[PDB]
Amino acid sequence: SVVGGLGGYMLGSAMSRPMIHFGNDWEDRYYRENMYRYPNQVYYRPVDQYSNQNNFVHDCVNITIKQHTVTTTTKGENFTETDVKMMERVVEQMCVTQYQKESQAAADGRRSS
Repeated sequence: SVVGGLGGYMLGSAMSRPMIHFGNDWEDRYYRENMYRYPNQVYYRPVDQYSNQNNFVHDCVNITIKQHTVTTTTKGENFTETDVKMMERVVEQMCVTQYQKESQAAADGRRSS
């Protein structure tokens, strides 16, 4: 068992829903129709072995957007580029906070910070 079949990733716990405003008329309703479908939790690898938060977020969004995209079509969840491009944001806003929770016992000290 490795968080669902990953290269040594882990899973925190259920996050908040962000407030994403694409400025649109369809995207706002799109977002409001899948706000609870979207992955309330995000996968990550340990910030200890990162450089910046950037790469961490790159792959913490991306690995969520592979895992939650494949392992959810069991319920018929069929996230196209349209849902994926929302997840890129949704999971980013969550993942920023995620690093602020995992860095705590990892890179909270050891970022000279």
